[PDB]
Amino acid sequence: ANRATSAFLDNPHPVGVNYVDEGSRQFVAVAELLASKLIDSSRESDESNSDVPFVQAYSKFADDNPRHLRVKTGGKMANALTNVIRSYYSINAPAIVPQVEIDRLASKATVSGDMYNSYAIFNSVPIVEVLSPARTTVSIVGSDRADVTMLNTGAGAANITFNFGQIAETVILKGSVPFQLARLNQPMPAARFTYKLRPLDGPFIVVLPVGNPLVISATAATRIQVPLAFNKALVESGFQTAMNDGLFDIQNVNYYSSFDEFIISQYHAQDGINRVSTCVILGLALQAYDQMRRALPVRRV
Amino acid sequence: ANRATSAFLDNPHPVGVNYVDEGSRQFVAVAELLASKLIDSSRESDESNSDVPFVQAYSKFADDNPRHLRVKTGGKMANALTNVIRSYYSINAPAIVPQVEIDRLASKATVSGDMYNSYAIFNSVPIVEVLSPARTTVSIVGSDRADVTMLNTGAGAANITFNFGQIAETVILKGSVPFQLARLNQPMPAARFTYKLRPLDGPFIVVLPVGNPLVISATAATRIQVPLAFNKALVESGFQTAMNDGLFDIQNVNYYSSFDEFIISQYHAQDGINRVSTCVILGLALQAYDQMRRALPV
Amino acid sequence: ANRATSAFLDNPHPVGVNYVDEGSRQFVAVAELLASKLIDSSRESDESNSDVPFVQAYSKFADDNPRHLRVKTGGKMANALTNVIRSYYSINAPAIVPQVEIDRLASKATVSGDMYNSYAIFNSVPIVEVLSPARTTVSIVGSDRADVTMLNTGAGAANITFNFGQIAETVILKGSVPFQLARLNQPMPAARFTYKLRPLDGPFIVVLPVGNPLVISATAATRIQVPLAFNKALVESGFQTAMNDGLFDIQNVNYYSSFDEFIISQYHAQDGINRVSTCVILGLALQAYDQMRRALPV
Amino acid sequence: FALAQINADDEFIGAIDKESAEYLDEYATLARDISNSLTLVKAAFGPLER
Amino acid sequence: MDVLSKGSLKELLAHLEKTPLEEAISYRIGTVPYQNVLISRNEYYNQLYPDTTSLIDGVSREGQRNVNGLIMSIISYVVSGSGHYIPNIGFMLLRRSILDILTKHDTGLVTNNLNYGIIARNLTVSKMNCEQRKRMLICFKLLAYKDGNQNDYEIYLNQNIPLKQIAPNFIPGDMRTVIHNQDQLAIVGIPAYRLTQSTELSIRDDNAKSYKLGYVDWYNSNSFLRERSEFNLIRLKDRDTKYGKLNGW
Amino acid sequence: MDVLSKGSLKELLAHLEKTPLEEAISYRIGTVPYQNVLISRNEYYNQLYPDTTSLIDGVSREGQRNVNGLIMSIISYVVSGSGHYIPNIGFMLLRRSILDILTKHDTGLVTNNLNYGIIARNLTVSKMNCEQRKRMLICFKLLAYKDGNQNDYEIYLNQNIPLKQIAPNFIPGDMRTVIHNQDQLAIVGIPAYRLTQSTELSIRDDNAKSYKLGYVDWYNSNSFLRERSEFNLIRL
Repeated sequence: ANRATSAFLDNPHPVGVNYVDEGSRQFVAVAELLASKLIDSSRESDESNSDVPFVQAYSKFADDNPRHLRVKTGGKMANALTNVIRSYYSINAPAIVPQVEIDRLASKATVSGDMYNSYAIFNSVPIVEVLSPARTTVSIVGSDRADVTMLNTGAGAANITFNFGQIAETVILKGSVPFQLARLNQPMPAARFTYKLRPLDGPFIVVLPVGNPLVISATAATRIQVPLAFNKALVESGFQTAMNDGLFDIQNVNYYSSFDEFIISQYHAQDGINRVSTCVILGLALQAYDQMRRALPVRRV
Repeated sequence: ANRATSAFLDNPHPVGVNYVDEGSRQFVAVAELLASKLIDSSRESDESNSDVPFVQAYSKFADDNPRHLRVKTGGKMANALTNVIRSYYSINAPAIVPQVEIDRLASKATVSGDMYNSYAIFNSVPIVEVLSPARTTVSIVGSDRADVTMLNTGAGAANITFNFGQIAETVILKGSVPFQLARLNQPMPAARFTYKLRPLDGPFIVVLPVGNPLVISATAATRIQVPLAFNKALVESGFQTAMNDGLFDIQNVNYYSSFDEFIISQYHAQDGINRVSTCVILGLALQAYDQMRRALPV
Repeated sequence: ANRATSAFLDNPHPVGVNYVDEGSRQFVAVAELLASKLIDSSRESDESNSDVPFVQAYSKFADDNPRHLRVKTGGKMANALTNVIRSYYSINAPAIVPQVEIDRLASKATVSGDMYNSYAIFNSVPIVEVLSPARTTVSIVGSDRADVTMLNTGAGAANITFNFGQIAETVILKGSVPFQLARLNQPMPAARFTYKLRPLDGPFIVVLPVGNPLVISATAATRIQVPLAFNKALVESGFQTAMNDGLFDIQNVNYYSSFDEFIISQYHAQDGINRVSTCVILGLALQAYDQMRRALPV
Repeated sequence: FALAQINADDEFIGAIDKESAEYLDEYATLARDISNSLTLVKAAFGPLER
Repeated sequence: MDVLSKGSLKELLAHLEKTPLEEAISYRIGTVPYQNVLISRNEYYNQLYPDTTSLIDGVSREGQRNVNGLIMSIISYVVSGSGHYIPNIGFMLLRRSILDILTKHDTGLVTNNLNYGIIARNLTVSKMNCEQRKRMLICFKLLAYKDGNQNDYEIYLNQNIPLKQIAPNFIPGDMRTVIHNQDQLAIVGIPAYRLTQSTELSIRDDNAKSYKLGYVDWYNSNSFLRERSEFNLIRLKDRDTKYGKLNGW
Repeated sequence: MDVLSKGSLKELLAHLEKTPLEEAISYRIGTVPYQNVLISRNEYYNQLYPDTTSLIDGVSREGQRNVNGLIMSIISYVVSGSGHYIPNIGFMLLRRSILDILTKHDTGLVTNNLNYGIIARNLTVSKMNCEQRKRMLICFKLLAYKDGNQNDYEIYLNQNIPLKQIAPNFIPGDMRTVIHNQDQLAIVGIPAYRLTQSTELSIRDDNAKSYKLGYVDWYNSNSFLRERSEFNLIRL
């Protein structure tokens, strides 16, 4: 009867369909590589007590030698990168970057826009639906570690069906007390604390005894193809920086607590294979954004 | 009415007021730089089957050659680094290390003591107060992810007031079931799963219907100016080690699970901007402490 | 409910989207620099008895030598400056001047057209709306100093809502007799003559006692980024000259008493940020127009 | 084919090239002279008419 | 970029002869033409910068499939350097030159019902500069002569006084008029003023500066053609000659 | 500047012998201490920066005319380079040097019945660094030994363990302890390399930095300017 679902999986907004070609991917890859040099040069400048390494690196990134009074922000490369990031997030984004600028910026470094060289593990738990009987209450909280608290007020033991989707590879389940769980139309095993499940096996049935509530903690692992320069720590920081600076405030879009929740949510949708490819490019662009903004701080408190 | 507040935001103890000048900040930056070279040299020593790289690195850090019979404490720099960490945590710490020692250790390397050339994001959720009417029970659990559980036993729907402070930049607010939330003196919108909010634009009201409890998860991000060499992975490891080593065992102080909880709690004091700079310098010292202690365990 | 607004804030007309590139901005800055030297040449003509300083400066400005036969107009630079001003005011005005001519005129001097290296203070008072109950009468008069006259004829006291917009930095309120103003959902303060408000905080409630009329005088200050060569006195004089000369005579536009009212009215549009940049360039051009037309009147 | 080798070893004292450093410096003296001469001629002769 | 660098009418008309219609089409999805958007301009403001998208831009935009859209995409190519997205045009049209589309009856396009006022509003004319407006009037004149609606061209010019003054003076069928023209139609070129690498606020202005800075790099690249230094290396067809004539005309 | 530059117990005590009490006190009214204020630090933040005014800020503050006010003014001069405003002290006490006020019975001042805990609280001992703490304890020991209150000095040190660790090692009556003392008490001094001309957040930190930066210029250009005024005059 009752149906419960994860909050972050509901209504994934469409992603952009622009700047997804070979030349555009080279522009994103070049930006990440040159932004990395910007951070490294700034550290070296501090150690050597000379601004030459930073001035030299900023000249490659921004194609200009800065003046003292004018604030340093990155120039055309920063402008193009910031607007392209907006275009990836939603369809409604203006997408106002010319192709001449993209081609010129992609020619700064000899790098390849390969977004399928390696993989990464994304630990967000997808709970598509949890179907429960009438006298039982189910609440789902959390995304990185989902805690499903279920209480059986009914007279007899109830069966609750778990649907974790088909994208995730491994889901590990732990409970406050040992509990019974098995696949659809299969014998119930002995009560155990921990289960390791393949989400493709099928809907899973859990037995809820009458009495104290049972809380099941869930953890998932999904593998998504990403470039070899992908760094999850830098991507998350860039995602927060972009959200705070107001680059994602577009009409009719969904806001996610992490890039982990964003990429998994788009995966768990129709044409999700194509959506993930765009989201991966957005991830590397966000990684470039974080490195570039940390080396060139503008906001003051 | 009932008031609920975050545990980590209650009674932030005063931080130390010493070793925050330019000379002392250069000492901390030098300590981090030399500690990083110590870790790198040990790795190079293992790879090349020679102790020459480690001897040079330890000689610069400790001003003495390593010896097989003696123990590798780290020298006077290790003692000074431990003492400044104690003074940073609380104002009741002794703060014994003299200035002539601080200046002599800052002259080992040439690094600026700038602590405002970059920024870092701290994902701690400040919930200053959650005002609740009678018959409604509100519980706040967690700091990195704050889960607020509310249920009403009354006949009608209740209004719950949320205050997230004036420091956090954005707060993303996710509920177990769709719920309505709006600012003061604003129409209530249709129920929806997620909300993005700026804590600055006044308190927020959430309509709580009668029935099953509503659990709402909060996530916040705050930008604080930090040095370029800041590393949250290293700082958090150093925070745990210093707490394990008793560097923070001073009377009339509070304790925190992680460094981000410490920096947000001190930010939310009566005048929190005073303590942020001192807390930031403490973070860089803990990063140096973590690298040095891993190379030279005791 | 009666709603009263400032007269100058209504229906801002679209501004021109031309001559805002780097080359055109350098042309306006060159015109300001060369018109300044033209005025100074008159004084340098008085220290001696010759007209060589004026002839020298006119040739630089107009690309032609002055002649006693005809009235000194200004040459190609005068026509370009006049037409560019018209294109700034309204989008219906044609962009007559070619870009090749502007590029040629921009090479006369080596100035850089950076229009965001300074700021200016603008004293127009934005009153978006004043909402009053049925029995009360409210009249708003003036732009530089807003005199709001309110009379209460009902039995009880009335609450009047003031909305000063979200652009002005500070607003100072002075009343004929002491009055009470508090922000929404805040307790009323005691009666005072002077209130200092930040418009971003929220709408303000004013208590109107029954009896003699109460008049409130408002003064506002707004900071807008302007070029360093900006001279507010010179800009205002040029605006009056351009209005008198008929440079602004074009269908479907709004007319303003001063450049203070013009820039604030544009800033308070739906997308007023993009209008302010064009308005500032118009002010610099108007500053050059004032200096040039005073030296060479037609 | 006949590519000569340029040593340029004795020119550098450590990482400093004395001759290049000294040659760049005399341009600062030239810059001072240019401004000094230009202003003195302008004051002595004023506007020029032909 | 190459089209925007053409200064004379002879150079522009020669370029439209060589260039096939496919360069006017973009093949990229773009976005909706007229829409109020918030863009990021961090060099000037922290707050997002409001702007309105338009057809005359350096980026692809969605265009109508009819003959009206095809004409508009040609004009947008000439005045802005980038065309529109018109899906599934036949290969016969795409291989034809731009000049053939505007001035020949062999193509199957029917343009007799074209309204010049509607097109001028869609390709926003209040936003164009003087050189862009002159290029548009060249395209309108070529369409009028092919269609026989030369009177409709004149009535349109009489309704707009500034356009009549700056209207290029040539006969679309006589080459002698083209050679005599002294009009300058170069949107991009070598700048006499100092041109920096800073960004601009409006989408049109920022996009135009990208083309301006790109041309300077293209000017100093090896692809640029220096007549005074390599004139003997040029093919006889592409060498500058006084007797060069367009096909027909 | 001269007092903060002394780096030894011998030099500090010698300086206090040659310095009249007029230099310790100031004739500027200043402001009342212990006030929560907002100051401007545009180097770092756009918003105003909170701080609390204290007696060791380095800026003259109003003080009472009792014995405690005079002692607090002297200690502030030693640790911050500037004293407080005590109205109409009198010519009799102004001519006396600082050490005689601290360690002599001929000044006519009753310095007994002095509470070191109250004085330390008023001087914000929790905010001063090791060198400033050391200098404050030196003044306390001189006052205690002159009035025969060595027990009260020891009681104060026992209650404050952090101050007991860094207590000075000299005995006021013995000269051998003064000469062999190895304490470092130099707040300011000529530094190797240089220090950036940048502001600091705290009132104490910024004022202390202003003393360090100006010490180098004061060191080179003080002899002639002082001599011009000193010539043709009689010392107090």
